[PDB]
Amino acid sequence: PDSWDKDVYPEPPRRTPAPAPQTSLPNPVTYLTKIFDLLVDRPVTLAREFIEQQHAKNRYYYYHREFRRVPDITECEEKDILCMFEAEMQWRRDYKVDQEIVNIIQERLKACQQREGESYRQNCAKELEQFTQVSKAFQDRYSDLGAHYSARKCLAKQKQRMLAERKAAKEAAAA
Amino acid sequence: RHSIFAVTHVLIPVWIIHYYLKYHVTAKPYTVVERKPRIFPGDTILETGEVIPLMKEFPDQH
Amino acid sequence: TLCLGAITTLFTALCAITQNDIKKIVAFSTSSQLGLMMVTIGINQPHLAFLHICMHAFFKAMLFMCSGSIIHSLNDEQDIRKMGGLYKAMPFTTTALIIGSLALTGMPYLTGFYSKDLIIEAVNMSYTNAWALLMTLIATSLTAAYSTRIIFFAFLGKPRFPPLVLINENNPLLINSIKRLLIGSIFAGFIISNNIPPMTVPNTTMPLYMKMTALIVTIM
Amino acid sequence: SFPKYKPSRLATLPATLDPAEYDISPETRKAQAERLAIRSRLKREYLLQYNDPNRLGVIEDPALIRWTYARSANIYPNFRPTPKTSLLGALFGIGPLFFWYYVFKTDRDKKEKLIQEGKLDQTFNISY
Amino acid sequence: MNPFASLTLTTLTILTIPIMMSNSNIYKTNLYPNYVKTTVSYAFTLSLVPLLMFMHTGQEMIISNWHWMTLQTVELSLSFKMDYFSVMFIPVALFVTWSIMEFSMWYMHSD
Amino acid sequence: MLKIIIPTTMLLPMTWMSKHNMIWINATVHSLLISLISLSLLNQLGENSLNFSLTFFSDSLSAPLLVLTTWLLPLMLMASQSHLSKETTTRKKLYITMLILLQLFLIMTFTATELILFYILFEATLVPTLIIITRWGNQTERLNAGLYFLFYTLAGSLPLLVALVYIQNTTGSLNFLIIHYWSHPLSNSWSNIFMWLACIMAFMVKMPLYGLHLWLPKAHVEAPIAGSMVLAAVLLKLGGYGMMRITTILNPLTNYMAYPFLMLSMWGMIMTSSICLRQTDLKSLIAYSSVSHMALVIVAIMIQTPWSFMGATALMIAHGLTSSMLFCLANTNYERVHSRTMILARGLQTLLPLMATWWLVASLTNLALPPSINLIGELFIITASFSWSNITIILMGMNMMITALYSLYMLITTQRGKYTHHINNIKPSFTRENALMALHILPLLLLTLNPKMILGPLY
Amino acid sequence: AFSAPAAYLTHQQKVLRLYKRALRHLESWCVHRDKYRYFACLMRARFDEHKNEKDMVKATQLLRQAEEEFWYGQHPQPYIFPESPGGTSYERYECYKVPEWCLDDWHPSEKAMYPDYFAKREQWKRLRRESWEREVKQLQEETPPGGPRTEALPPARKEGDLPPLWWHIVTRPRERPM
Amino acid sequence: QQERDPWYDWDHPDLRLNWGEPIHWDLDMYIRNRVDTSPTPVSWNTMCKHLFGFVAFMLFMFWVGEIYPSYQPVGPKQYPYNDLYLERGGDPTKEPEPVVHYEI
Amino acid sequence: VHIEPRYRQFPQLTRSQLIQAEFFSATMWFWILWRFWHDSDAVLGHFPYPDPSQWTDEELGILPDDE
Amino acid sequence: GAHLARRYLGDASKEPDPLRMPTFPPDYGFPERKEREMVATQQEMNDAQLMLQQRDYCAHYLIQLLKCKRDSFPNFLACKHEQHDWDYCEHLDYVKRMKEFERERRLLQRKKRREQREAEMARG
Amino acid sequence: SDAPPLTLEAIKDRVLYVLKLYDKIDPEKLSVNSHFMKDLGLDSLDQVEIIMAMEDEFGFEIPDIDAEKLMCPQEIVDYIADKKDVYE
Ligand SMILES: CCCCCCCCCCCCCCCCC[C@@H](O)O[C@H](CO[C@H](O)CCCCCCCCCCCCCCC)COP(=O)(O)OCC[N+](C)(C)C
Ligand SMILES: CCCCCCCC/C=C/CCCCCCCC(=O)OC[C@H](COP(=O)(O)OCCN)OC(=O)CCCCCCC/C=C/CCCCCCCC
Ligand SMILES: CCCCCCCCCCCC(=O)SCCNC(=O)CCNC(=O)[C@H](O)C(C)(C)COP(=O)(O)O
Repeated sequence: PDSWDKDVYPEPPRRTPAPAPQTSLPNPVTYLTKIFDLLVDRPVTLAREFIEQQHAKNRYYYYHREFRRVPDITECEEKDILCMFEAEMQWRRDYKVDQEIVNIIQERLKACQQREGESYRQNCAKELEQFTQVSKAFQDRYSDLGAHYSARKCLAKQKQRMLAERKAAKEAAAA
Repeated sequence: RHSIFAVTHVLIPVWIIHYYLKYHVTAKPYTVVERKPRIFPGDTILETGEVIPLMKEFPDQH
Repeated sequence: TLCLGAITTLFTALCAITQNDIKKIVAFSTSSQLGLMMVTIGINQPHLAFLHICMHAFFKAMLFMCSGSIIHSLNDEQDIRKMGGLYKAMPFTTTALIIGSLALTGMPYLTGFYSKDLIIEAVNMSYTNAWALLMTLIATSLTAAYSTRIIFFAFLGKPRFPPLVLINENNPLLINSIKRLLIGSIFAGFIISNNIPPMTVPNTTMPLYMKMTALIVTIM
Repeated sequence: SFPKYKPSRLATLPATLDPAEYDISPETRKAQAERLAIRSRLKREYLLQYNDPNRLGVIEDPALIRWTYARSANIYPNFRPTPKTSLLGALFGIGPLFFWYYVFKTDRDKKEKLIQEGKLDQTFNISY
Repeated sequence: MNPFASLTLTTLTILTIPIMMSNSNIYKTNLYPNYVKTTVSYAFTLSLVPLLMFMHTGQEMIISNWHWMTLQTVELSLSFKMDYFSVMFIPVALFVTWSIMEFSMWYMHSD
Repeated sequence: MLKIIIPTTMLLPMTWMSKHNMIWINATVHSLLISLISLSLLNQLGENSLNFSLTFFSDSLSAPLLVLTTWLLPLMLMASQSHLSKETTTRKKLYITMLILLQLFLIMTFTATELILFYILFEATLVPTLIIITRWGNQTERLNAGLYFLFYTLAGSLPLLVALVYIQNTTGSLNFLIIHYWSHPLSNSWSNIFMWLACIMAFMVKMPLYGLHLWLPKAHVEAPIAGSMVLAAVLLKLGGYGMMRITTILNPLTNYMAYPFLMLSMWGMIMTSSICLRQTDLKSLIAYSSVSHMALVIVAIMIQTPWSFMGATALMIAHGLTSSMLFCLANTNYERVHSRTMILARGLQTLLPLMATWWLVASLTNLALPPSINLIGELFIITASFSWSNITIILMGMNMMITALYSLYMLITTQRGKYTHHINNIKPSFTRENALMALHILPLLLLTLNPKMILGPLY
Repeated sequence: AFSAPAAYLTHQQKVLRLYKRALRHLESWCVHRDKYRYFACLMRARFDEHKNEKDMVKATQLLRQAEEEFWYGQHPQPYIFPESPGGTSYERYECYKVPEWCLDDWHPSEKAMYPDYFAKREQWKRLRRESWEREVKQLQEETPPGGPRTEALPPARKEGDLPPLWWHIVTRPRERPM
Repeated sequence: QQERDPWYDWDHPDLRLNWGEPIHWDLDMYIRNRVDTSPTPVSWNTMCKHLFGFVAFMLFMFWVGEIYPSYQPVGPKQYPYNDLYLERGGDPTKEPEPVVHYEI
Repeated sequence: VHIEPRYRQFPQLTRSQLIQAEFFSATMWFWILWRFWHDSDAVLGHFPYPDPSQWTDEELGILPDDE
Repeated sequence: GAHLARRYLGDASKEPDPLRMPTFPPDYGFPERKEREMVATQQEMNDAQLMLQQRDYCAHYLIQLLKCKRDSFPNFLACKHEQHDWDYCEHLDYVKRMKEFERERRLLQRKKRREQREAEMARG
Repeated sequence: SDAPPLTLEAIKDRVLYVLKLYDKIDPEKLSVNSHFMKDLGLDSLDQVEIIMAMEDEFGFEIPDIDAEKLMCPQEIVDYIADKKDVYE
């Protein structure tokens, strides 16, 4: 349905075969499907119609909260407590957003493996690559910070990583 | 009184579960995932109408 | 997994053939069947293992109900040394237990045949441990051994129970339950096997002697 | 004639196989009579209170109180530092700690050394 | 809406009704064993239908209906797998349980 | 948050001005009301804590502890009124006053913004507990227990105070927010090592750590029922809360100073689980259970991972509820038979079936049956330890076995078998006791339904 | 179970118990009835062969040898009656046994049902209360000054006396209580 | 406590104790829900020897059978598309060396 | 259905139980015989097992001990 | 099986190794060999979702059997001819595998004997 | 249902029945008050065999200490009544 964006959660175009009977015997699956429809799906549909009609007479809205961007921990002085507080809050919100991104990618992977059936090892290769990339980025960002993590510790980790890669690049250049 | 058992123990729970799955569980993506149906040669797709070609002229080892 | 299954099934089958409590014999039979299931898993045949689970449920449960009927008949007595000639005193119980023992021993075209026979043929044609194969064969012989023990001591011969005869099985609930499980243990193998899609690659070419291996060892 | 049965700590000797019971003396009979008399006196003392209509509550058992007190509060006063006591205490209270410390320190040093070299296969290891 | 999922969930959900009725005026009578046996037989007959659907088509589903809690990057949800193994073992187990309960209605009468 | 503090200081004169036969009713009703008011603190943010004023703040770690304290006070009141019937009015009012003061001290302790004020309240909690144990306990051992309760704490906590003031002479502040924002690494020196020890040993003793735990069985056995409830449920969690707060300034020293404490915690977990198998006292079994669970929490706090912190919070809450319930269950039998020996009263399921059900549920929750929050905490700590080292799963696994054994052992020893013939004063269970067990157990499953309320700030 | 034990067992008692155990284990070995009868007659012959030995030393030696033989040749899984201490129903119904004093704690509404039963219970309680002191005095007189030497109890002797310590034996719950 | 006579009228039938008699130091270890020391038909260290011999023999024989496996006289299974290279993991931009099976 | 104890005589048997037992034994034997008649291959095997010794070298393509 | 006794008691040098086989080039003894062909394309076999182990050279008969089973659902005894055909194709595959094993054994023994004879001749 | 409510008359009938099938005892000479030692001229082993026959007849085991004291059929009937809580 339109409840969620179909680009964030993509699906195949749902090809299904037409029913080709080959026996003069009746198909009890179809008969039970008709019984279930007539006995379950209609009263449920009517109750839903009533509930939606009641809801339409009282329509109100809730809004998504927008946060502006404040200076990061890099642009913070040593003891400027207020700027550090704002940067730390911004960092925590970004961390939560990144966690949710990884969760979305994992949902994509899980749904695909089940949907594919017996060809998941070949069919699901695209999902697996995306998860590997995002997992690598997340691990480079936030892993090994431990409890009592902060923006300063993430900044220190990033500085150490860039120092190491700069040294490696300079040593490879002289080769 | 005779067949009230099938109403208060089968029909009501299935109504509630059908409501909950159709309008609440389905409302979120990737909550009910079914594996794709098997496609065999000689089949016709319901939506697109495309027909699947036959299978490469069997050697017919009769 | 294969080695653990083989040792389990052999040891439990060997312990079963000397037990005098009927419930203990059926318990050791259950443990041996679980070991056979583990062996089937060990040779990369999980679908056969699941099919055997589904097959064995029927006749194991019905065998336990038959034993319980005998126990409740003879004043909560479980020792087979004190249960005598019940072939004629308990005709329906005798019929049900005979059918269940036949199904357990892989009698052809019954419920337990369609899983156990395939399991034996699958372990015969696999790159597997030779000791495990030998133990599986000895265990499937001991299965028939302990089923014979149960039938011989419980339903044949002369009475050995106390003289105050309280034998009575004419109760609709017991008869109906055992009859349901009996119809199942006769036809469920054919019904289920013919109605599932082929999830395994079959063994089509086998030496004639190896094909009857399970039947041969069961008869021996 | 027949194979002998030798008892163990967890499989004791049967009463009918005990040599000390087949060679009896009158002093053994006197000891048995005294034991039976003591047991009968205790049984009568218990039964007098057990059958008393006016008794409401729990009949105190001095044996149970003695057992619990011996197991709990009488241990330290009767403790002496001996070479056996000291050796057993040091072993059973120190050896496990250092053994596990060595094990975990070695495991963690190997893991860290592998991590520094960049070969641990930490892919998808997001949660820690 | 594809009655497979609804029937599979109903089979599991209707077995819990006597548990909730255990504090009602049916646990204190002598009709409770019959009530439980009838409930389990009805559950078996209901579960016989998804098995037929799988046998005809091969339908397999997973249903993640309730989201229990989510960790930093691990999400825990109440999910049921209704593949071949489940839809084949459930009817057999229900059938055997029905027969055993009817047998117990005679075996444990004096309890 | 004075909206919670002031009503307790109003409970004080209300109890001291109530009628002679309405003290229990008034105290219970108003403590339940205060608990309901405190329930509002669970609405926590995801980034920072609720900074009410310059002196008080509430985090997602301390809010469940406050809620548990406020919920425990009425339970203590309900459990105490049975054995306090013969006491005079003034002494009953004094007992209720001691409980009220303990609750007020804990409430301020869990929300103090500065380390010195937290220390002052954390040490002020000693006096009511000591008075209760040494005055209203039953046997002569209580006095010794009181001494073991007191000095064991102080010998570990007095050095911490020195460390605290020293920190304020170096960093210039002891407020937790400034301390967290202005944290700096601790170098590798003997001075820093001893500062680490001074900051850690107090909370290590309060848990208690294995080898420093000898005061706990004495204090928890010799104290009255409400004393035991408050000692096991909340007072053991002060050490965990304090260690969680203080470990922010001890890195990266902890990375190698956690070794002996970790080894002690794991091996003592095994040792106390093994001790529980051979115990002739029913209260000592629950006390040693508490030691094992707190050892688990110590391991979790020491390895310093978000998963371990979440598991530690969940296990703290769950163990508080579980141990309080078990202590009440033991106290009912003690009130019936006036003896704590476990093999004395047997086969109680025949005489008290609903109490048998309560015993069964409490024992099942003790051995971490899924999906209870006990298991959630234990499993999170187990996974964190496995990430720390793959071999830990051995020791934890052993504990996961032994625990279950002794748990069921206790049950089978008391509820199953045949009744003791000569014990004929076992009356049917009162409504008060059944209500007490129900109010202990229902919140456990309710929190199972919503487990994110007790998983701490790392959630 | 009902009889008071003695200080020791006599040689005849030991021989009789050995005979019973040997016969039971032989029946365990010989499943069928005719075989059991044949070998039971053989065992009886073996037992009464040395029936007339006047030397007690050799009699105890034969008893020792027979005990050793029985232990070697015993059945590892002998037949046990269902309610015997090793049987499959030994303590099955102990959970259904409730002491009578429990009825003292019933609610008055519960006691409103079964009025005649509780009237009879009151009569039995009054009988116990009146007979207690006479039972106590009888126990004191009969017992030797040096305490009792056996677990046996004297019966009633006077006009309307009752056997001392009778209440808990007579008012046993039942063998099949519920 | 299992070794005690079950036919005596004990004061505590379950524990097989009498009121007033001394209690063993390790009674809770011997409550007969626990460690039993009753005599066995076959002596100790003879059951130990048989059980250890059985386990050791089975382990050695399983090892031997692993080194001496059983198989049918057949070749390996043949799969059409380069041993199903694309099916077991994909990697379609690698040009894997061709595997060809011939008639026989 | 009321059946009284017998004390050293054969128990009283109702016709229904014997009828049921005989019917079910007969139907088991009928099913076995019918399935063996119609599904014999599942017991005796379906395809012949070839003997590798009777395969010529022309089809096996082994050189005549020269090249 | 007898081959097991031949390898494990007799001369294993001339006995085939199931793990390492074939050790000879496929066109060694044969002048020309026809490349074994397939009737089911990868795409059709993917849409059918057979299994990873059922995708052998006899997959087409399995695909037709499955299609008939789906078409003839209520009559579960009508899918006999195609099941027989799939069984026959599997039997042919097994016979080919037996032929490969026999080929390898004969080639190994002939090659080793011929090399031994050549060495003996050169050593004379 | 379960076993019928065993009565004293039935127990006496069964005891006398099993006794009258023993070859070493004359049927007519036997009374319910006959002594096994004095009246009947049997030894201890015969008493043991009779006790085992009683156990096999009634399906429960009589402890030896209680078994030795029984000497007449009335004592056996009383013992079985007390063990089985038969009052009528
Ligand atoms: C019942 C349980 C009570 C609770 C127990 C609490 C546990 C407290 C133990 C403290 C943990 C460690 C303390 C110090 C850290 C390292 C210990 C030492 O073994 O490490 C070596 C230390 O080397 C030697 O051990 C020298 C120290 C020897 C003196 C210490 C006494 C050890 C004897 C044991 C006494 C028991 C203490 C507890 C008494 C109750 C490392 O060598 P080095 O690199 O150079 O020192 C590092 C510090 N630098 C960087 C500043 C230089
Ligand atoms: C992984 C770490 C732990 C591994 C386990 C190591 C051994 C654990 C030992 C547990 C000691 C617990 C002591 C207290 C337990 C409670 C007392 C108790 O159980 O009583 C014994 C009770 C009574 O005996 P019965 O025969 O039933 O007699 C009844 C008739 N009279 O019986 C028992 O429960 C004994 C159980 C102890 C089993 C210990 C040995 C098991 C060893 C298994 C190792 C094999 C591993 C298998 C590997 C599989 C392949 C992957
Ligand atoms: C199945 C495997 C187990 C079988 C092994 C057991 C076989 C053992 C066989 C050998 C046992 C004997 O002969 S041991 C023979 C012991 N010899 C004596 O006792 C001589 C003195 N006589 C008496 O004591 C009494 O007359 C008495 C005999 C008791 C009669 O008692 P009553 O007349 O007053 O009833």
